[PDB]
Amino acid sequence: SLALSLTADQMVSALLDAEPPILYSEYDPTRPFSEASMMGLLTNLADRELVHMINWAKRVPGFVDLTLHDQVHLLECAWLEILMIGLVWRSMEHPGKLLFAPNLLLDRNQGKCVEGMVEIFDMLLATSSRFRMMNLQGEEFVCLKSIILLNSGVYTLKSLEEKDHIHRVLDKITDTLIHLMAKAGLTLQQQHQRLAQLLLILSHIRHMSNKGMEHLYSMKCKNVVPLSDLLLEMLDAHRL
Amino acid sequence: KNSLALSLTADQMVSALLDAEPPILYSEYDPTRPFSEASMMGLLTNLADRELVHMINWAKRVPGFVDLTLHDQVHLLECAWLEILMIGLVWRSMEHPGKLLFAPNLLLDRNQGKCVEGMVEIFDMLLATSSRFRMMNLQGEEFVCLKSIILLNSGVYKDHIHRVLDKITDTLIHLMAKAGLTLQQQHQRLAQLLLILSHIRHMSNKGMEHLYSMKCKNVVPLSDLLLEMLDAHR
Amino acid sequence: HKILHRLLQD
Amino acid sequence: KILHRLLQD
Repeated sequence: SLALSLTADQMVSALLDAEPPILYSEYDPTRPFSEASMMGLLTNLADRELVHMINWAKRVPGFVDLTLHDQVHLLECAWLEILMIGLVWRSMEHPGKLLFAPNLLLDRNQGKCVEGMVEIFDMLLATSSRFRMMNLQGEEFVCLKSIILLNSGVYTLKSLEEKDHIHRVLDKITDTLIHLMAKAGLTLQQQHQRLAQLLLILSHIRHMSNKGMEHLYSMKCKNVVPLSDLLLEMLDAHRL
Repeated sequence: KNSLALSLTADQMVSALLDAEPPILYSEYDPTRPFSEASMMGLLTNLADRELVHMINWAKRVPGFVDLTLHDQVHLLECAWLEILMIGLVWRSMEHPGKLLFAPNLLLDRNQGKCVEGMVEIFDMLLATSSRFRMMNLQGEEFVCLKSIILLNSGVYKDHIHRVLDKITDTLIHLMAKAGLTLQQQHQRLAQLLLILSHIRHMSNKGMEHLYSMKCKNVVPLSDLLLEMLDAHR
Repeated sequence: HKILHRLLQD
Repeated sequence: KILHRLLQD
């Protein structure tokens, strides 16, 4: 495996180089939007982001070492966590707002336009606020995103010591986080505290993803918000 | 007002947490292995209802928790209660691979789970978590630290909680250094344990969905306490 | 009024 | 299966 041979700096460089781009929405201020069509902007955006995420995942060290079945499973488990942590990252500098796209910046007032989204909105805002107070670094963010990809579906016969390989890569990403923090001049106590602070965020990201998946399944059944074939297949994986 | 939790030493934090532990409760002494969703879900919600009373009094004894307002205590417990039951379940299931020890007289295996719609999937997730804890040789002192982290973290969306959370991190590291681990093994193990908390969150959210579906099916009456704790998740 | 409110006061 | 095909391409 190439993943296990990388140094911490080579790991960060690889992850930084694999970053997907920030996409634009189809939002138009002159166009009236309904709750349905505003949510349409977000599901259309997420669909386009998913294509980039799939090709990003191939560049996460260790991910292509896995079978195709396992790669499918990890992305089916983690895709909304990964979209959401990216959303939170790019919203850091916009307190009280979510930057879905450079042309789509929404506050809580617009989050209440669609019913049932206010809570998820507020949770995303709280997570971004937490990143801002921690002064989360881009190098730490790309580490957290790869951990989500590898970790979120690892616990969902003989052959599969694939789980062992995933665990050794995750250990390497932990080493990489600690190296970043040591270079930031943190004391060892501060390094362990910050590492814990970052990993506990992942629990909240998991929570928000689960709640988002529930509302997404609801939006499908209402059959008013367009959902792409890929989104429907991703959503279907979380139901069976 | 300053909190006593921050002045505790690591060994005092560990002792406080061990002494706060609730007991391991029993199910009914009926010797019939349950298979129907009726008897199974009756036994499990009855057990959870009794465990919740002990959990609330355990939470009051977690350092820093009583420094919070009543409203914040309510919120954290409403957010975290099923995660806390589930991590307790997987802890006491460690020494029984392939089975879940809901109580010393209620050990269930995968075959009973597949007689209840939707149970097998959460069953297998719980078993995998138990197995992972077993293979990491998770210690009781580490377990009570993680359970307190869940209580304080899961609904934390506060400066006081974050300082208490940091103190618990200090305490986990202290235990691992006391157990002889190298510096690298310490942060690697700390990461491994905290990443399992993401899976415990996932199992709680899946279980909460199933408990609500069981509520609407009205298959067995639920306690008012269990219903309000469930209701808080909507 | 929640039961949890009462039990946390005991 | 779309995700399967995109991972294979």
